[PDB]
Amino acid sequence: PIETVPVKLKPGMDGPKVKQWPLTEEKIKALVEICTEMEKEGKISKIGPENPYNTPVFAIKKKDSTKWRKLVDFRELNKRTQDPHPAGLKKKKSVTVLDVGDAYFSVPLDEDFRKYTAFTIPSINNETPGIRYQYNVLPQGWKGSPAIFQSSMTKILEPFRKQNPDIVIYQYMDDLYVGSDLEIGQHRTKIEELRQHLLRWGELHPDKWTVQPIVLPEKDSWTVNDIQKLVGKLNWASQIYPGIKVRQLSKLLRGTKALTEVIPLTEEAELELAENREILKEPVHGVYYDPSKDLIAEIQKQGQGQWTYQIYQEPFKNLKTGKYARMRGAHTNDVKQLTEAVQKITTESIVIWGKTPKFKLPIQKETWETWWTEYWQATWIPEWEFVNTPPLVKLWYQLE
Amino acid sequence: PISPIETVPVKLKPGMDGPKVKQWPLTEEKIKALVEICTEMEKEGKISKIGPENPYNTPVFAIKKKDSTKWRKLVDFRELNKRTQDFWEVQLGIPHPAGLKKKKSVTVLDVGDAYFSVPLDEDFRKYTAFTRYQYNVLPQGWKGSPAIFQSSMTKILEPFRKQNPDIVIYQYMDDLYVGSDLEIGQHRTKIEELRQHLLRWGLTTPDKKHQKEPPFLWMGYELHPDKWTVQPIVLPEKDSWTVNDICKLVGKLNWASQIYPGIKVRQLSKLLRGTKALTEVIPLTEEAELELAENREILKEPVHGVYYDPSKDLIAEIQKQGQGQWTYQIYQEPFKNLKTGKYARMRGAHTNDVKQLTEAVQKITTESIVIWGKTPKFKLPIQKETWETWWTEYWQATWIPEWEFVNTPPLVKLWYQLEKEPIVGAETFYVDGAANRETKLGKAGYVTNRGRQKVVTLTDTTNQKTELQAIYLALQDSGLEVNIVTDSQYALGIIQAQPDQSESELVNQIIEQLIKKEKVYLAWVPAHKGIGGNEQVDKLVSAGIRK
DNA sequence: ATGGCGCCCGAACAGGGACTG
DNA sequence: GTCCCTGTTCGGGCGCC
Ligand SMILES: [Mg+2]
Repeated sequence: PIETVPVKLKPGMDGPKVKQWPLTEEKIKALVEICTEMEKEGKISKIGPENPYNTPVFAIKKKDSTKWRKLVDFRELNKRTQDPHPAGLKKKKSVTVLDVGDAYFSVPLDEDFRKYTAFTIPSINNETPGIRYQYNVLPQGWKGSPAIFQSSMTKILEPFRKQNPDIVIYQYMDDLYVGSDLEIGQHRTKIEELRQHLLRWGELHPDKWTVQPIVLPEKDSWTVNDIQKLVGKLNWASQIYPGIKVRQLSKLLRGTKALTEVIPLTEEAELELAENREILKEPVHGVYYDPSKDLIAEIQKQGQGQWTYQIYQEPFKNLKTGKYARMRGAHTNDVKQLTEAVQKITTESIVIWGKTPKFKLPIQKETWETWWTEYWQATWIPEWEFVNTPPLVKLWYQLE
Repeated sequence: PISPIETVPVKLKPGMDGPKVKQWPLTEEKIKALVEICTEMEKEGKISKIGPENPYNTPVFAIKKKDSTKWRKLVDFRELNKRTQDFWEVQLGIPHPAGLKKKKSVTVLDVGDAYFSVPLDEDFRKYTAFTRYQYNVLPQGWKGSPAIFQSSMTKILEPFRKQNPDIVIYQYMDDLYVGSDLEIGQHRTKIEELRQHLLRWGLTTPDKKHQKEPPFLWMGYELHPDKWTVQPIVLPEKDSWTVNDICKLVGKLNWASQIYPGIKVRQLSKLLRGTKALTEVIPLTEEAELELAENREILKEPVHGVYYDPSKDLIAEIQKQGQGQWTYQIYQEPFKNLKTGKYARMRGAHTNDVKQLTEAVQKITTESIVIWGKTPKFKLPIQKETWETWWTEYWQATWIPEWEFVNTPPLVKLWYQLEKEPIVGAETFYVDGAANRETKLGKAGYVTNRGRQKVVTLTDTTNQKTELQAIYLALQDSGLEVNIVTDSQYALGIIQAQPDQSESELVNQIIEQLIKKEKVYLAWVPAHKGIGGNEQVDKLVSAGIRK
């Protein structure tokens, strides 16, 4: 019925050719069931090896439910696909994240572009060669899917936005972010009111998001080691805050002293330290969000379930520096905690800037790729690289 | 015959055309084998005769099959494959018998004339010309033939799998392993239904390749009712091995390590460093002669695997050998191995045995997901306390799935621990190194809070090597307890990882010193900031090689 | 001659830190 | 910027089907 929108790739680039990673039996069984239902309804069609393109695929079971969701790692295709953010969303009491991914299955896809949406379903023990599919409609997790459907999305949410002007409804990928200043209880009544409004076709609290500032130790007795650790930390922090000085503190170390030697702080040195603390409270100056550049997110494992992060685009130009805490027990999973940490940081960037960050993860590449799908719960996937972090940035954002 | 299945549309790469290569001379025995095949194929419509209207050509040849009686016709489409489109391969791995579940009745049958039964795209048959015929079916030696046959076979088996979801069909090329929970007689009926289904799609199953009794020959194994074994592996008994002979030895040992536990190939593989000739001979080292001897002793002993029981849990147990090598065994019942394996990949210039154990656990986990679709419970030779010490203090996010300690030495441990706080009563060394980019000269040295000073001159060095040489110098000239302050986050990051082995002998010497010490505290200060006594050592090592 | 997977190795890359005047 | 060091991916060789 509805005509398709012709979409092509970026100039001078070919489609994705990414290998499929091993999938567990429960994920393969869920994918086979979902694909057979999608193939019956004409959403996807089988293809052969004459299609040279591939894109990974897996599935996730959300919380306590007997329903699986198919997830296609389309971020390699989005980078190759041809190319106002609500500022008031981050200031709402409650924000509910709805999944409107099913709405994309009603709009067909340009035939010349379907060859690039190919994916392969593996088998256990390689009983069968890969059985490949391609998309016939707007695929979930693709950059073009919300854009082509944007015209039809506004026509659906228009009667709801009009009758609810104090509600901010934002869309990113398959997700629909709905924020309001309503009381907890009436907010859910309105979200169900919106869910019923969407069935006529076919929990966050950003008001309490905090920043973790750089804090300096407070002691009644300082050693040469304590001052050396303070000067090095201030020397780094001065790259972000140019007002930080360390002249009076560094002169107390004049000479070749033992690390355990106790040094009494002078009046000018303790004045320098008290003035440096007030500087760290001030916000970073000259940091302006560039929408044409990527968001860089570094994460430091502080231990004991503590996780610090910084969102920025230029060196020492942090847009936000937060911390993430979790379990302090012996049954702690670093990979599970890190995967939850990247989902919180990504969700904040979508709410604040409407963009996904490029993470620099402090994890071995094989360790991450083996288990990160076991804990994923979001419909999108951010880009990431793997860092052998310095043991320094861990100490600078470390709390005491 | 020829399968009535639809052909796979194949195109060339843009701006290119068919190959035009002449034929080379061949032996009379090969010419007789080709004319006996080409005349019979031409009558079956598998190859069609052409004329001067086909400018293309491609040389051919023939070799002996695994039965050593019939001739396999191979074409050197090496020029056509360069100009043929790219395919996505559908064969994502190799099936392993440890992933087969117990079935009451098993049949292993092959398809006769695999490639030559699947039709080729009509618009592409022009480029398959050879002197004169042209291929109407899938030729051998073409880039797309394996992928097109594997996908066409899946298309053909799809109606049978849908109709029979409880009959398991392991499809690899033209070979079919068919298992069922049925009685022997009722299983034979289902096999004929499958043979009639394949024959409907032009695929024959000759009785010569229809195995009906154990042991079944499948994928290089021998499948028995309750066990499986690998076909015999003969190691090349030679006197002076070459580069090509070592790969034949290591390659067979790697294939043997899947069921033979305790296989090591470290020193054998180490001898292939720096060589640039395949037929080059190399004197075998003495540490590799012992390694090859003990490998031979394991292969003389008999061993076998079992099949997978989904009701039971997967258990993987890892042992440790020297040289950074690891062996594992996957089982469900004690001393009934489903499979064995080994891991010895050196990852990183510097590492310890806890990283290597974490890497082996990840390799086994991904390997287990391929074969069985789930993760195994582990039996690791590392104490719960040793693991808690490592992952709590290590800056990276590391994790091991559900595991249990086993008292099978050598145990995995950390050979030394850096202090968290400075050591009272320990001499404080301020180390620093500097090097000159032009002359490659450098100086490493230290300054102590007790008046000691030493500067060592170095030649043909780097700036990072002088920093490590300074730390190594402080460790050599200090007591069992020492505080070290360095301005090198490079050297700090290395030592803080607690390595016990390194590609660098300088780091290895540093590691040996750190194990002798009883307490070491390593601190970091910024360079060129007037901090003492980092300022004093900086002026000593910079004298004569900088400003 | 082709395709898959495995192991090992050494070329080429990319990313980050320290350095000269 | 250059020079060092380190980590990943790549295509050779062998092994297996
Ligand atoms: Mg230095």
